[PDB]
Amino acid sequence: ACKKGCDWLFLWHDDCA
Amino acid sequence: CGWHLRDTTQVPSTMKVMILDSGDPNGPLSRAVRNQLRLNGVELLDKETTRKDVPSLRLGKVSIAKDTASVFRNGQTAEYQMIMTVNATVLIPGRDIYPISAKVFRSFFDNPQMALAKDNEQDMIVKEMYDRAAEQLIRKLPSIRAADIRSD
Amino acid sequence: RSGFLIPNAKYTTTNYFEFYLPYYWNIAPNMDATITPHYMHRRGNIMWENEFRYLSQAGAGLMELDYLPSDKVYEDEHPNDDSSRRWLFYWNHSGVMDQVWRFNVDYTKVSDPSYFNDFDNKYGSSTDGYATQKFSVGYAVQNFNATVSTKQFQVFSEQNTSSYSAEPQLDVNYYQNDVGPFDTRIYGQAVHFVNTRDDMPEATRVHLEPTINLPLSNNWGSINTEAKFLATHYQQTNLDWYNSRNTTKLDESVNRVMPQFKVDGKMVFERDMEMLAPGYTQTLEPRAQYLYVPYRDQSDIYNYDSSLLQSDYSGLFRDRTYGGLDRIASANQVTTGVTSRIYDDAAVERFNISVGQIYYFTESRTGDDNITWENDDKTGSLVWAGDTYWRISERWGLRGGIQYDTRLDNVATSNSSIEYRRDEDRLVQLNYHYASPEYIQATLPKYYSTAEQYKNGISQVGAVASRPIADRWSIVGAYYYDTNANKQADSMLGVQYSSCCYAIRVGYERKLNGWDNDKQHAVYDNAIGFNIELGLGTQEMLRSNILPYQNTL
Ligand SMILES: CCCCCCCCCCCCO[C@@H]1O[C@H](CO)[C@@H](O[C@H]2O[C@H](CO)[C@@H](O)[C@H](O)[C@H]2O)[C@H](O)[C@H]1O
Ligand SMILES: CCCCCCCCCCCCO[C@@H]1O[C@H](CO)[C@@H](O[C@H]2O[C@H](CO)[C@@H](O)[C@H](O)[C@H]2O)[C@H](O)[C@H]1O
Ligand SMILES: CCCCCCCCCCCCO[C@@H]1O[C@H](CO)[C@@H](O[C@H]2O[C@H](CO)[C@@H](O)[C@H](O)[C@H]2O)[C@H](O)[C@H]1O
Ligand SMILES: CCCCCCCCCCCCO[C@@H]1O[C@H](CO)[C@@H](O[C@H]2O[C@H](CO)[C@@H](O)[C@H](O)[C@H]2O)[C@H](O)[C@H]1O
Ligand SMILES: CCCCCCCCCCCCO[C@@H]1O[C@H](CO)[C@@H](O[C@H]2O[C@H](CO)[C@@H](O)[C@H](O)[C@H]2O)[C@H](O)[C@H]1O
Ligand SMILES: CCCCCCCCCCCCO[C@@H]1O[C@H](CO)[C@@H](O[C@H]2O[C@H](CO)[C@@H](O)[C@H](O)[C@H]2O)[C@H](O)[C@H]1O
Ligand SMILES: CCCCCCCCCCCCO[C@@H]1O[C@H](CO)[C@@H](O[C@H]2O[C@H](CO)[C@@H](O)[C@H](O)[C@H]2O)[C@H](O)[C@H]1O
Ligand SMILES: *Cc1nc(C*)nc(C*)n1
Repeated sequence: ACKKGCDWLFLWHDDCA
Repeated sequence: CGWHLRDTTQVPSTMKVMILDSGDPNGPLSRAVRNQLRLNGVELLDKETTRKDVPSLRLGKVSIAKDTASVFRNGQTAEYQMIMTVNATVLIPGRDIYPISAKVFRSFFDNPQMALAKDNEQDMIVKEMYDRAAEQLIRKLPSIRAADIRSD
Repeated sequence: RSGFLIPNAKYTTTNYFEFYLPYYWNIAPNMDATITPHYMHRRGNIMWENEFRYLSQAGAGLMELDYLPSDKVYEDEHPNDDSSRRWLFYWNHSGVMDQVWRFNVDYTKVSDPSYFNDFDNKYGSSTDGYATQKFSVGYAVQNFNATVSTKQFQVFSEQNTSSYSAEPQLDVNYYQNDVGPFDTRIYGQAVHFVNTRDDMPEATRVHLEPTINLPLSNNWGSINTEAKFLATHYQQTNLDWYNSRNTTKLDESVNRVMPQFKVDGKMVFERDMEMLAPGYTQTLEPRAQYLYVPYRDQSDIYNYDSSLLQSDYSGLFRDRTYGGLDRIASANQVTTGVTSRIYDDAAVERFNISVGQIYYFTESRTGDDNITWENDDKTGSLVWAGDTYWRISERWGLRGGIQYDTRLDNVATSNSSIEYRRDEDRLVQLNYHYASPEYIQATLPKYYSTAEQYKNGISQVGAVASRPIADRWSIVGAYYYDTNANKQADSMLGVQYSSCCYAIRVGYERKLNGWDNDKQHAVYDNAIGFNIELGLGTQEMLRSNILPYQNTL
């Protein structure tokens, strides 16, 4: 489910990216 | 436009501080009524408090009924209707006890193929209905306050 | 105080002539039992019914065990089975011990899925699509509650017998108000989903969500800000079979965290209604809500206990689109509603009307969107709901509710009912239920839209009447008519004569009982029976059919 360049500091954005 | 902002509190000033009494005070309905009463700035007291002459809210029987509202062409259920009825009394001390009640209606379509999910949905509906029971009980408070004056 | 009861008799098209021979047993002050031979002529045998009521410190409980050792009809229609025995086990328990302990049991077990279509409906119904098997033990104090629960379901349909069950389940809530201006809640859950089939995925889910809210209130206004933090963790096993056929691969281990932001507001306006009714007051109540939840891809998570929810006026303001915790749709929406109420001179509510809509700024996508919408609208004012409840007098009253969806491009569901009830002995009611075929196609399973008994939808008009005669009789009737097929669905008649000591009752009911797919039509059932017992009993007569009467006031 996690994307490629996802970040754990970007929860508020779509797909944490 | 004759409209204006509401100037009177939803709960009357006489019942600003009051006692919540019930045989199941850790139940969902007691929690919902306590949350609503704290929402309108009502000060809830303990049952065995030494403070007399305050209005007391006693929550009575609560019954939830899930029946069939509609059926398909094969006779199987389609709509499940859930009805919550709640009875309570408001004791104005030295004056009278006034009975009040609340009735909440809900409906949802059954689905056996995801029946467990539907069961979770049913539980969610119950947690809404208690809130609907608590909203209706609060709005009937000024009805009791008006009836107190009519006693004279 | 223990002895035989008066026999009960019945004639049914499914059973031909039936006979009951009940025997009461007063075991103790808190326990009693009933043994009922139930002789059936078409099946030509005696079903033993054992009924047991008990009251204990744990709570109140009912148990029922019905056993038919042999069956002629089931043997004829299942000639290849080992045995034709039929049975039912029912157990209901509700209790609260020592103010903190909660015990709940609702267990139903049947030998075969055609049990309730062939036998009495004391603790089940032919309309039931499955049997529920729930155990719950909880501890609840004023700011805490934990619950260990087990849920299992016996699905009656032979189209596909594959139902998930959460055998362990642990619900934990912790509340702590007045932490400064904010109120705090935390919700925890641990669930294990296991399936009846051996080739389906099995899951362990752990869920934690803190919630912090700031309420603000005045005499006229209310604003509630809420921030919630959902975190779910899935361990999925036994997923080779699912991955062998589907393109979307279920992942072995997943975890997903979402912040949810909610703003609720409401106002109250009041005016005097002297122009129409002097002394009456009218209240206009606007309400608005903003909900934001970012999109997470749930394609690799199987849907265990997430389903679409109804969108009633009050359902417009929910923060969840699906129940459970498998599917959580991303939301960027504002919902608005207005409620108008009227109060008489005694401050009693006599009328209320509500209307609302849900505006989506972006499409609510969950990564596994397979709902078959009629058209392709994704944003805008997409959902409309409306409710009304008018109390015309002390003996009159009507309710109405309508739901419109632009994605279905149609009124999804509506209902209405008007009642004249002077008392429980004498009353009249008319109600109407509607559910469009597009909604059935969108929400229900795929095969519902193609099946003849499901694809049409729901459209029924029901009438219920009750009138005493010479205050010893009580005539009761009900009729339900499906306008799509132009066919009867359920009707009944009841006549009871109540004397000083004995009360005789005669009841008739014809109901939809099943679907004959050899010819593609419906199979009905007739039942005329008399029972004797040692008020005028209108209310239990109204509850004796598959579509029981409900008070509308
Ligand atoms: C509390 C709710 C349930 C209602 C329970 C009412 C139970 C009592 C019903 C009595 C019905 C009339 O029947 C009355 O009882 C039984 C037969 O039934 C007979 O009683 C006799 O037979 C019973 C059969 O078990 C034996 O216990 C015993 O030999 C004797 O008591 C009486 O001679 C008859 O007059
Ligand atoms: C349908 C659209 C709805 C629009 C919004 C609805 C109206 C919202 C505003 C009315 C509610 C806010 O009402 C507010 O209540 C709080 C809580 O007691 C009162 O008390 C407040 O005082 C100050 C000043 O605001 C706040 O910083 C503080 O947190 C709170 O204690 C405020 O004096 C009153 O302004
Ligand atoms: C009680 C209080 C109630 C508060 C009510 C008002 C709350 C408003 C919250 C902000 C509303 C949404 O805020 C803003 O809306 C725009 C407008 O579509 C949306 O923006 C999105 O849609 C626009 C519309 O084409 C596109 O450019 C694009 O798809 C994206 O930007 C986002 O959702 C957000 O950028
Ligand atoms: C389809 C919706 C119709 C809504 C009707 C609202 C008006 C109520 C019925 C009006 C027609 C019948 O006309 C009258 O109604 C009143 C209203 O209680 C009832 O009549 C009675 O009224 C009051 C209290 O109700 C009694 O104390 C009085 O002794 C008697 O006259 C009877 O029913 C009928 O005599
Ligand atoms: C604003 C709040 C108050 C409104 C809510 C209370 C009133 C609600 C009325 C519900 C009762 C009438 O119910 C109404 O039945 C009709 C006729 O079947 C349905 O309408 C349907 O009619 C036929 C199919 O049967 C089609 O030609 C039509 O396109 C379809 O919509 C409506 O979708 C439903 O709303
Ligand atoms: C307060 C209690 C009463 C609430 C109101 C109850 C109103 C009665 C039910 C709504 C009307 C149903 O009445 C009937 O509905 C059906 C299907 O829905 C409509 O539709 C029917 O006719 C149309 C074309 O004529 C065809 O598609 C088909 O034969 C059938 O669907 C009928 O034209 C209407 O006569
Ligand atoms: C307030 C009302 C109280 C209820 C009033 C009526 C209750 C008694 C209902 C008796 C039902 C039996 O009478 C009915 O006759 C019709 C006549 O076609 C036949 O029934 C058949 O045709 C009728 C219409 O013609 C269809 O609606 C029905 O679905 C079909 O089975 C059956 O013979 C029986 O279903
Ligand atoms: C699953 C996941 N992965 C990343 C990198 N970030 C988030 C928020 N979630």
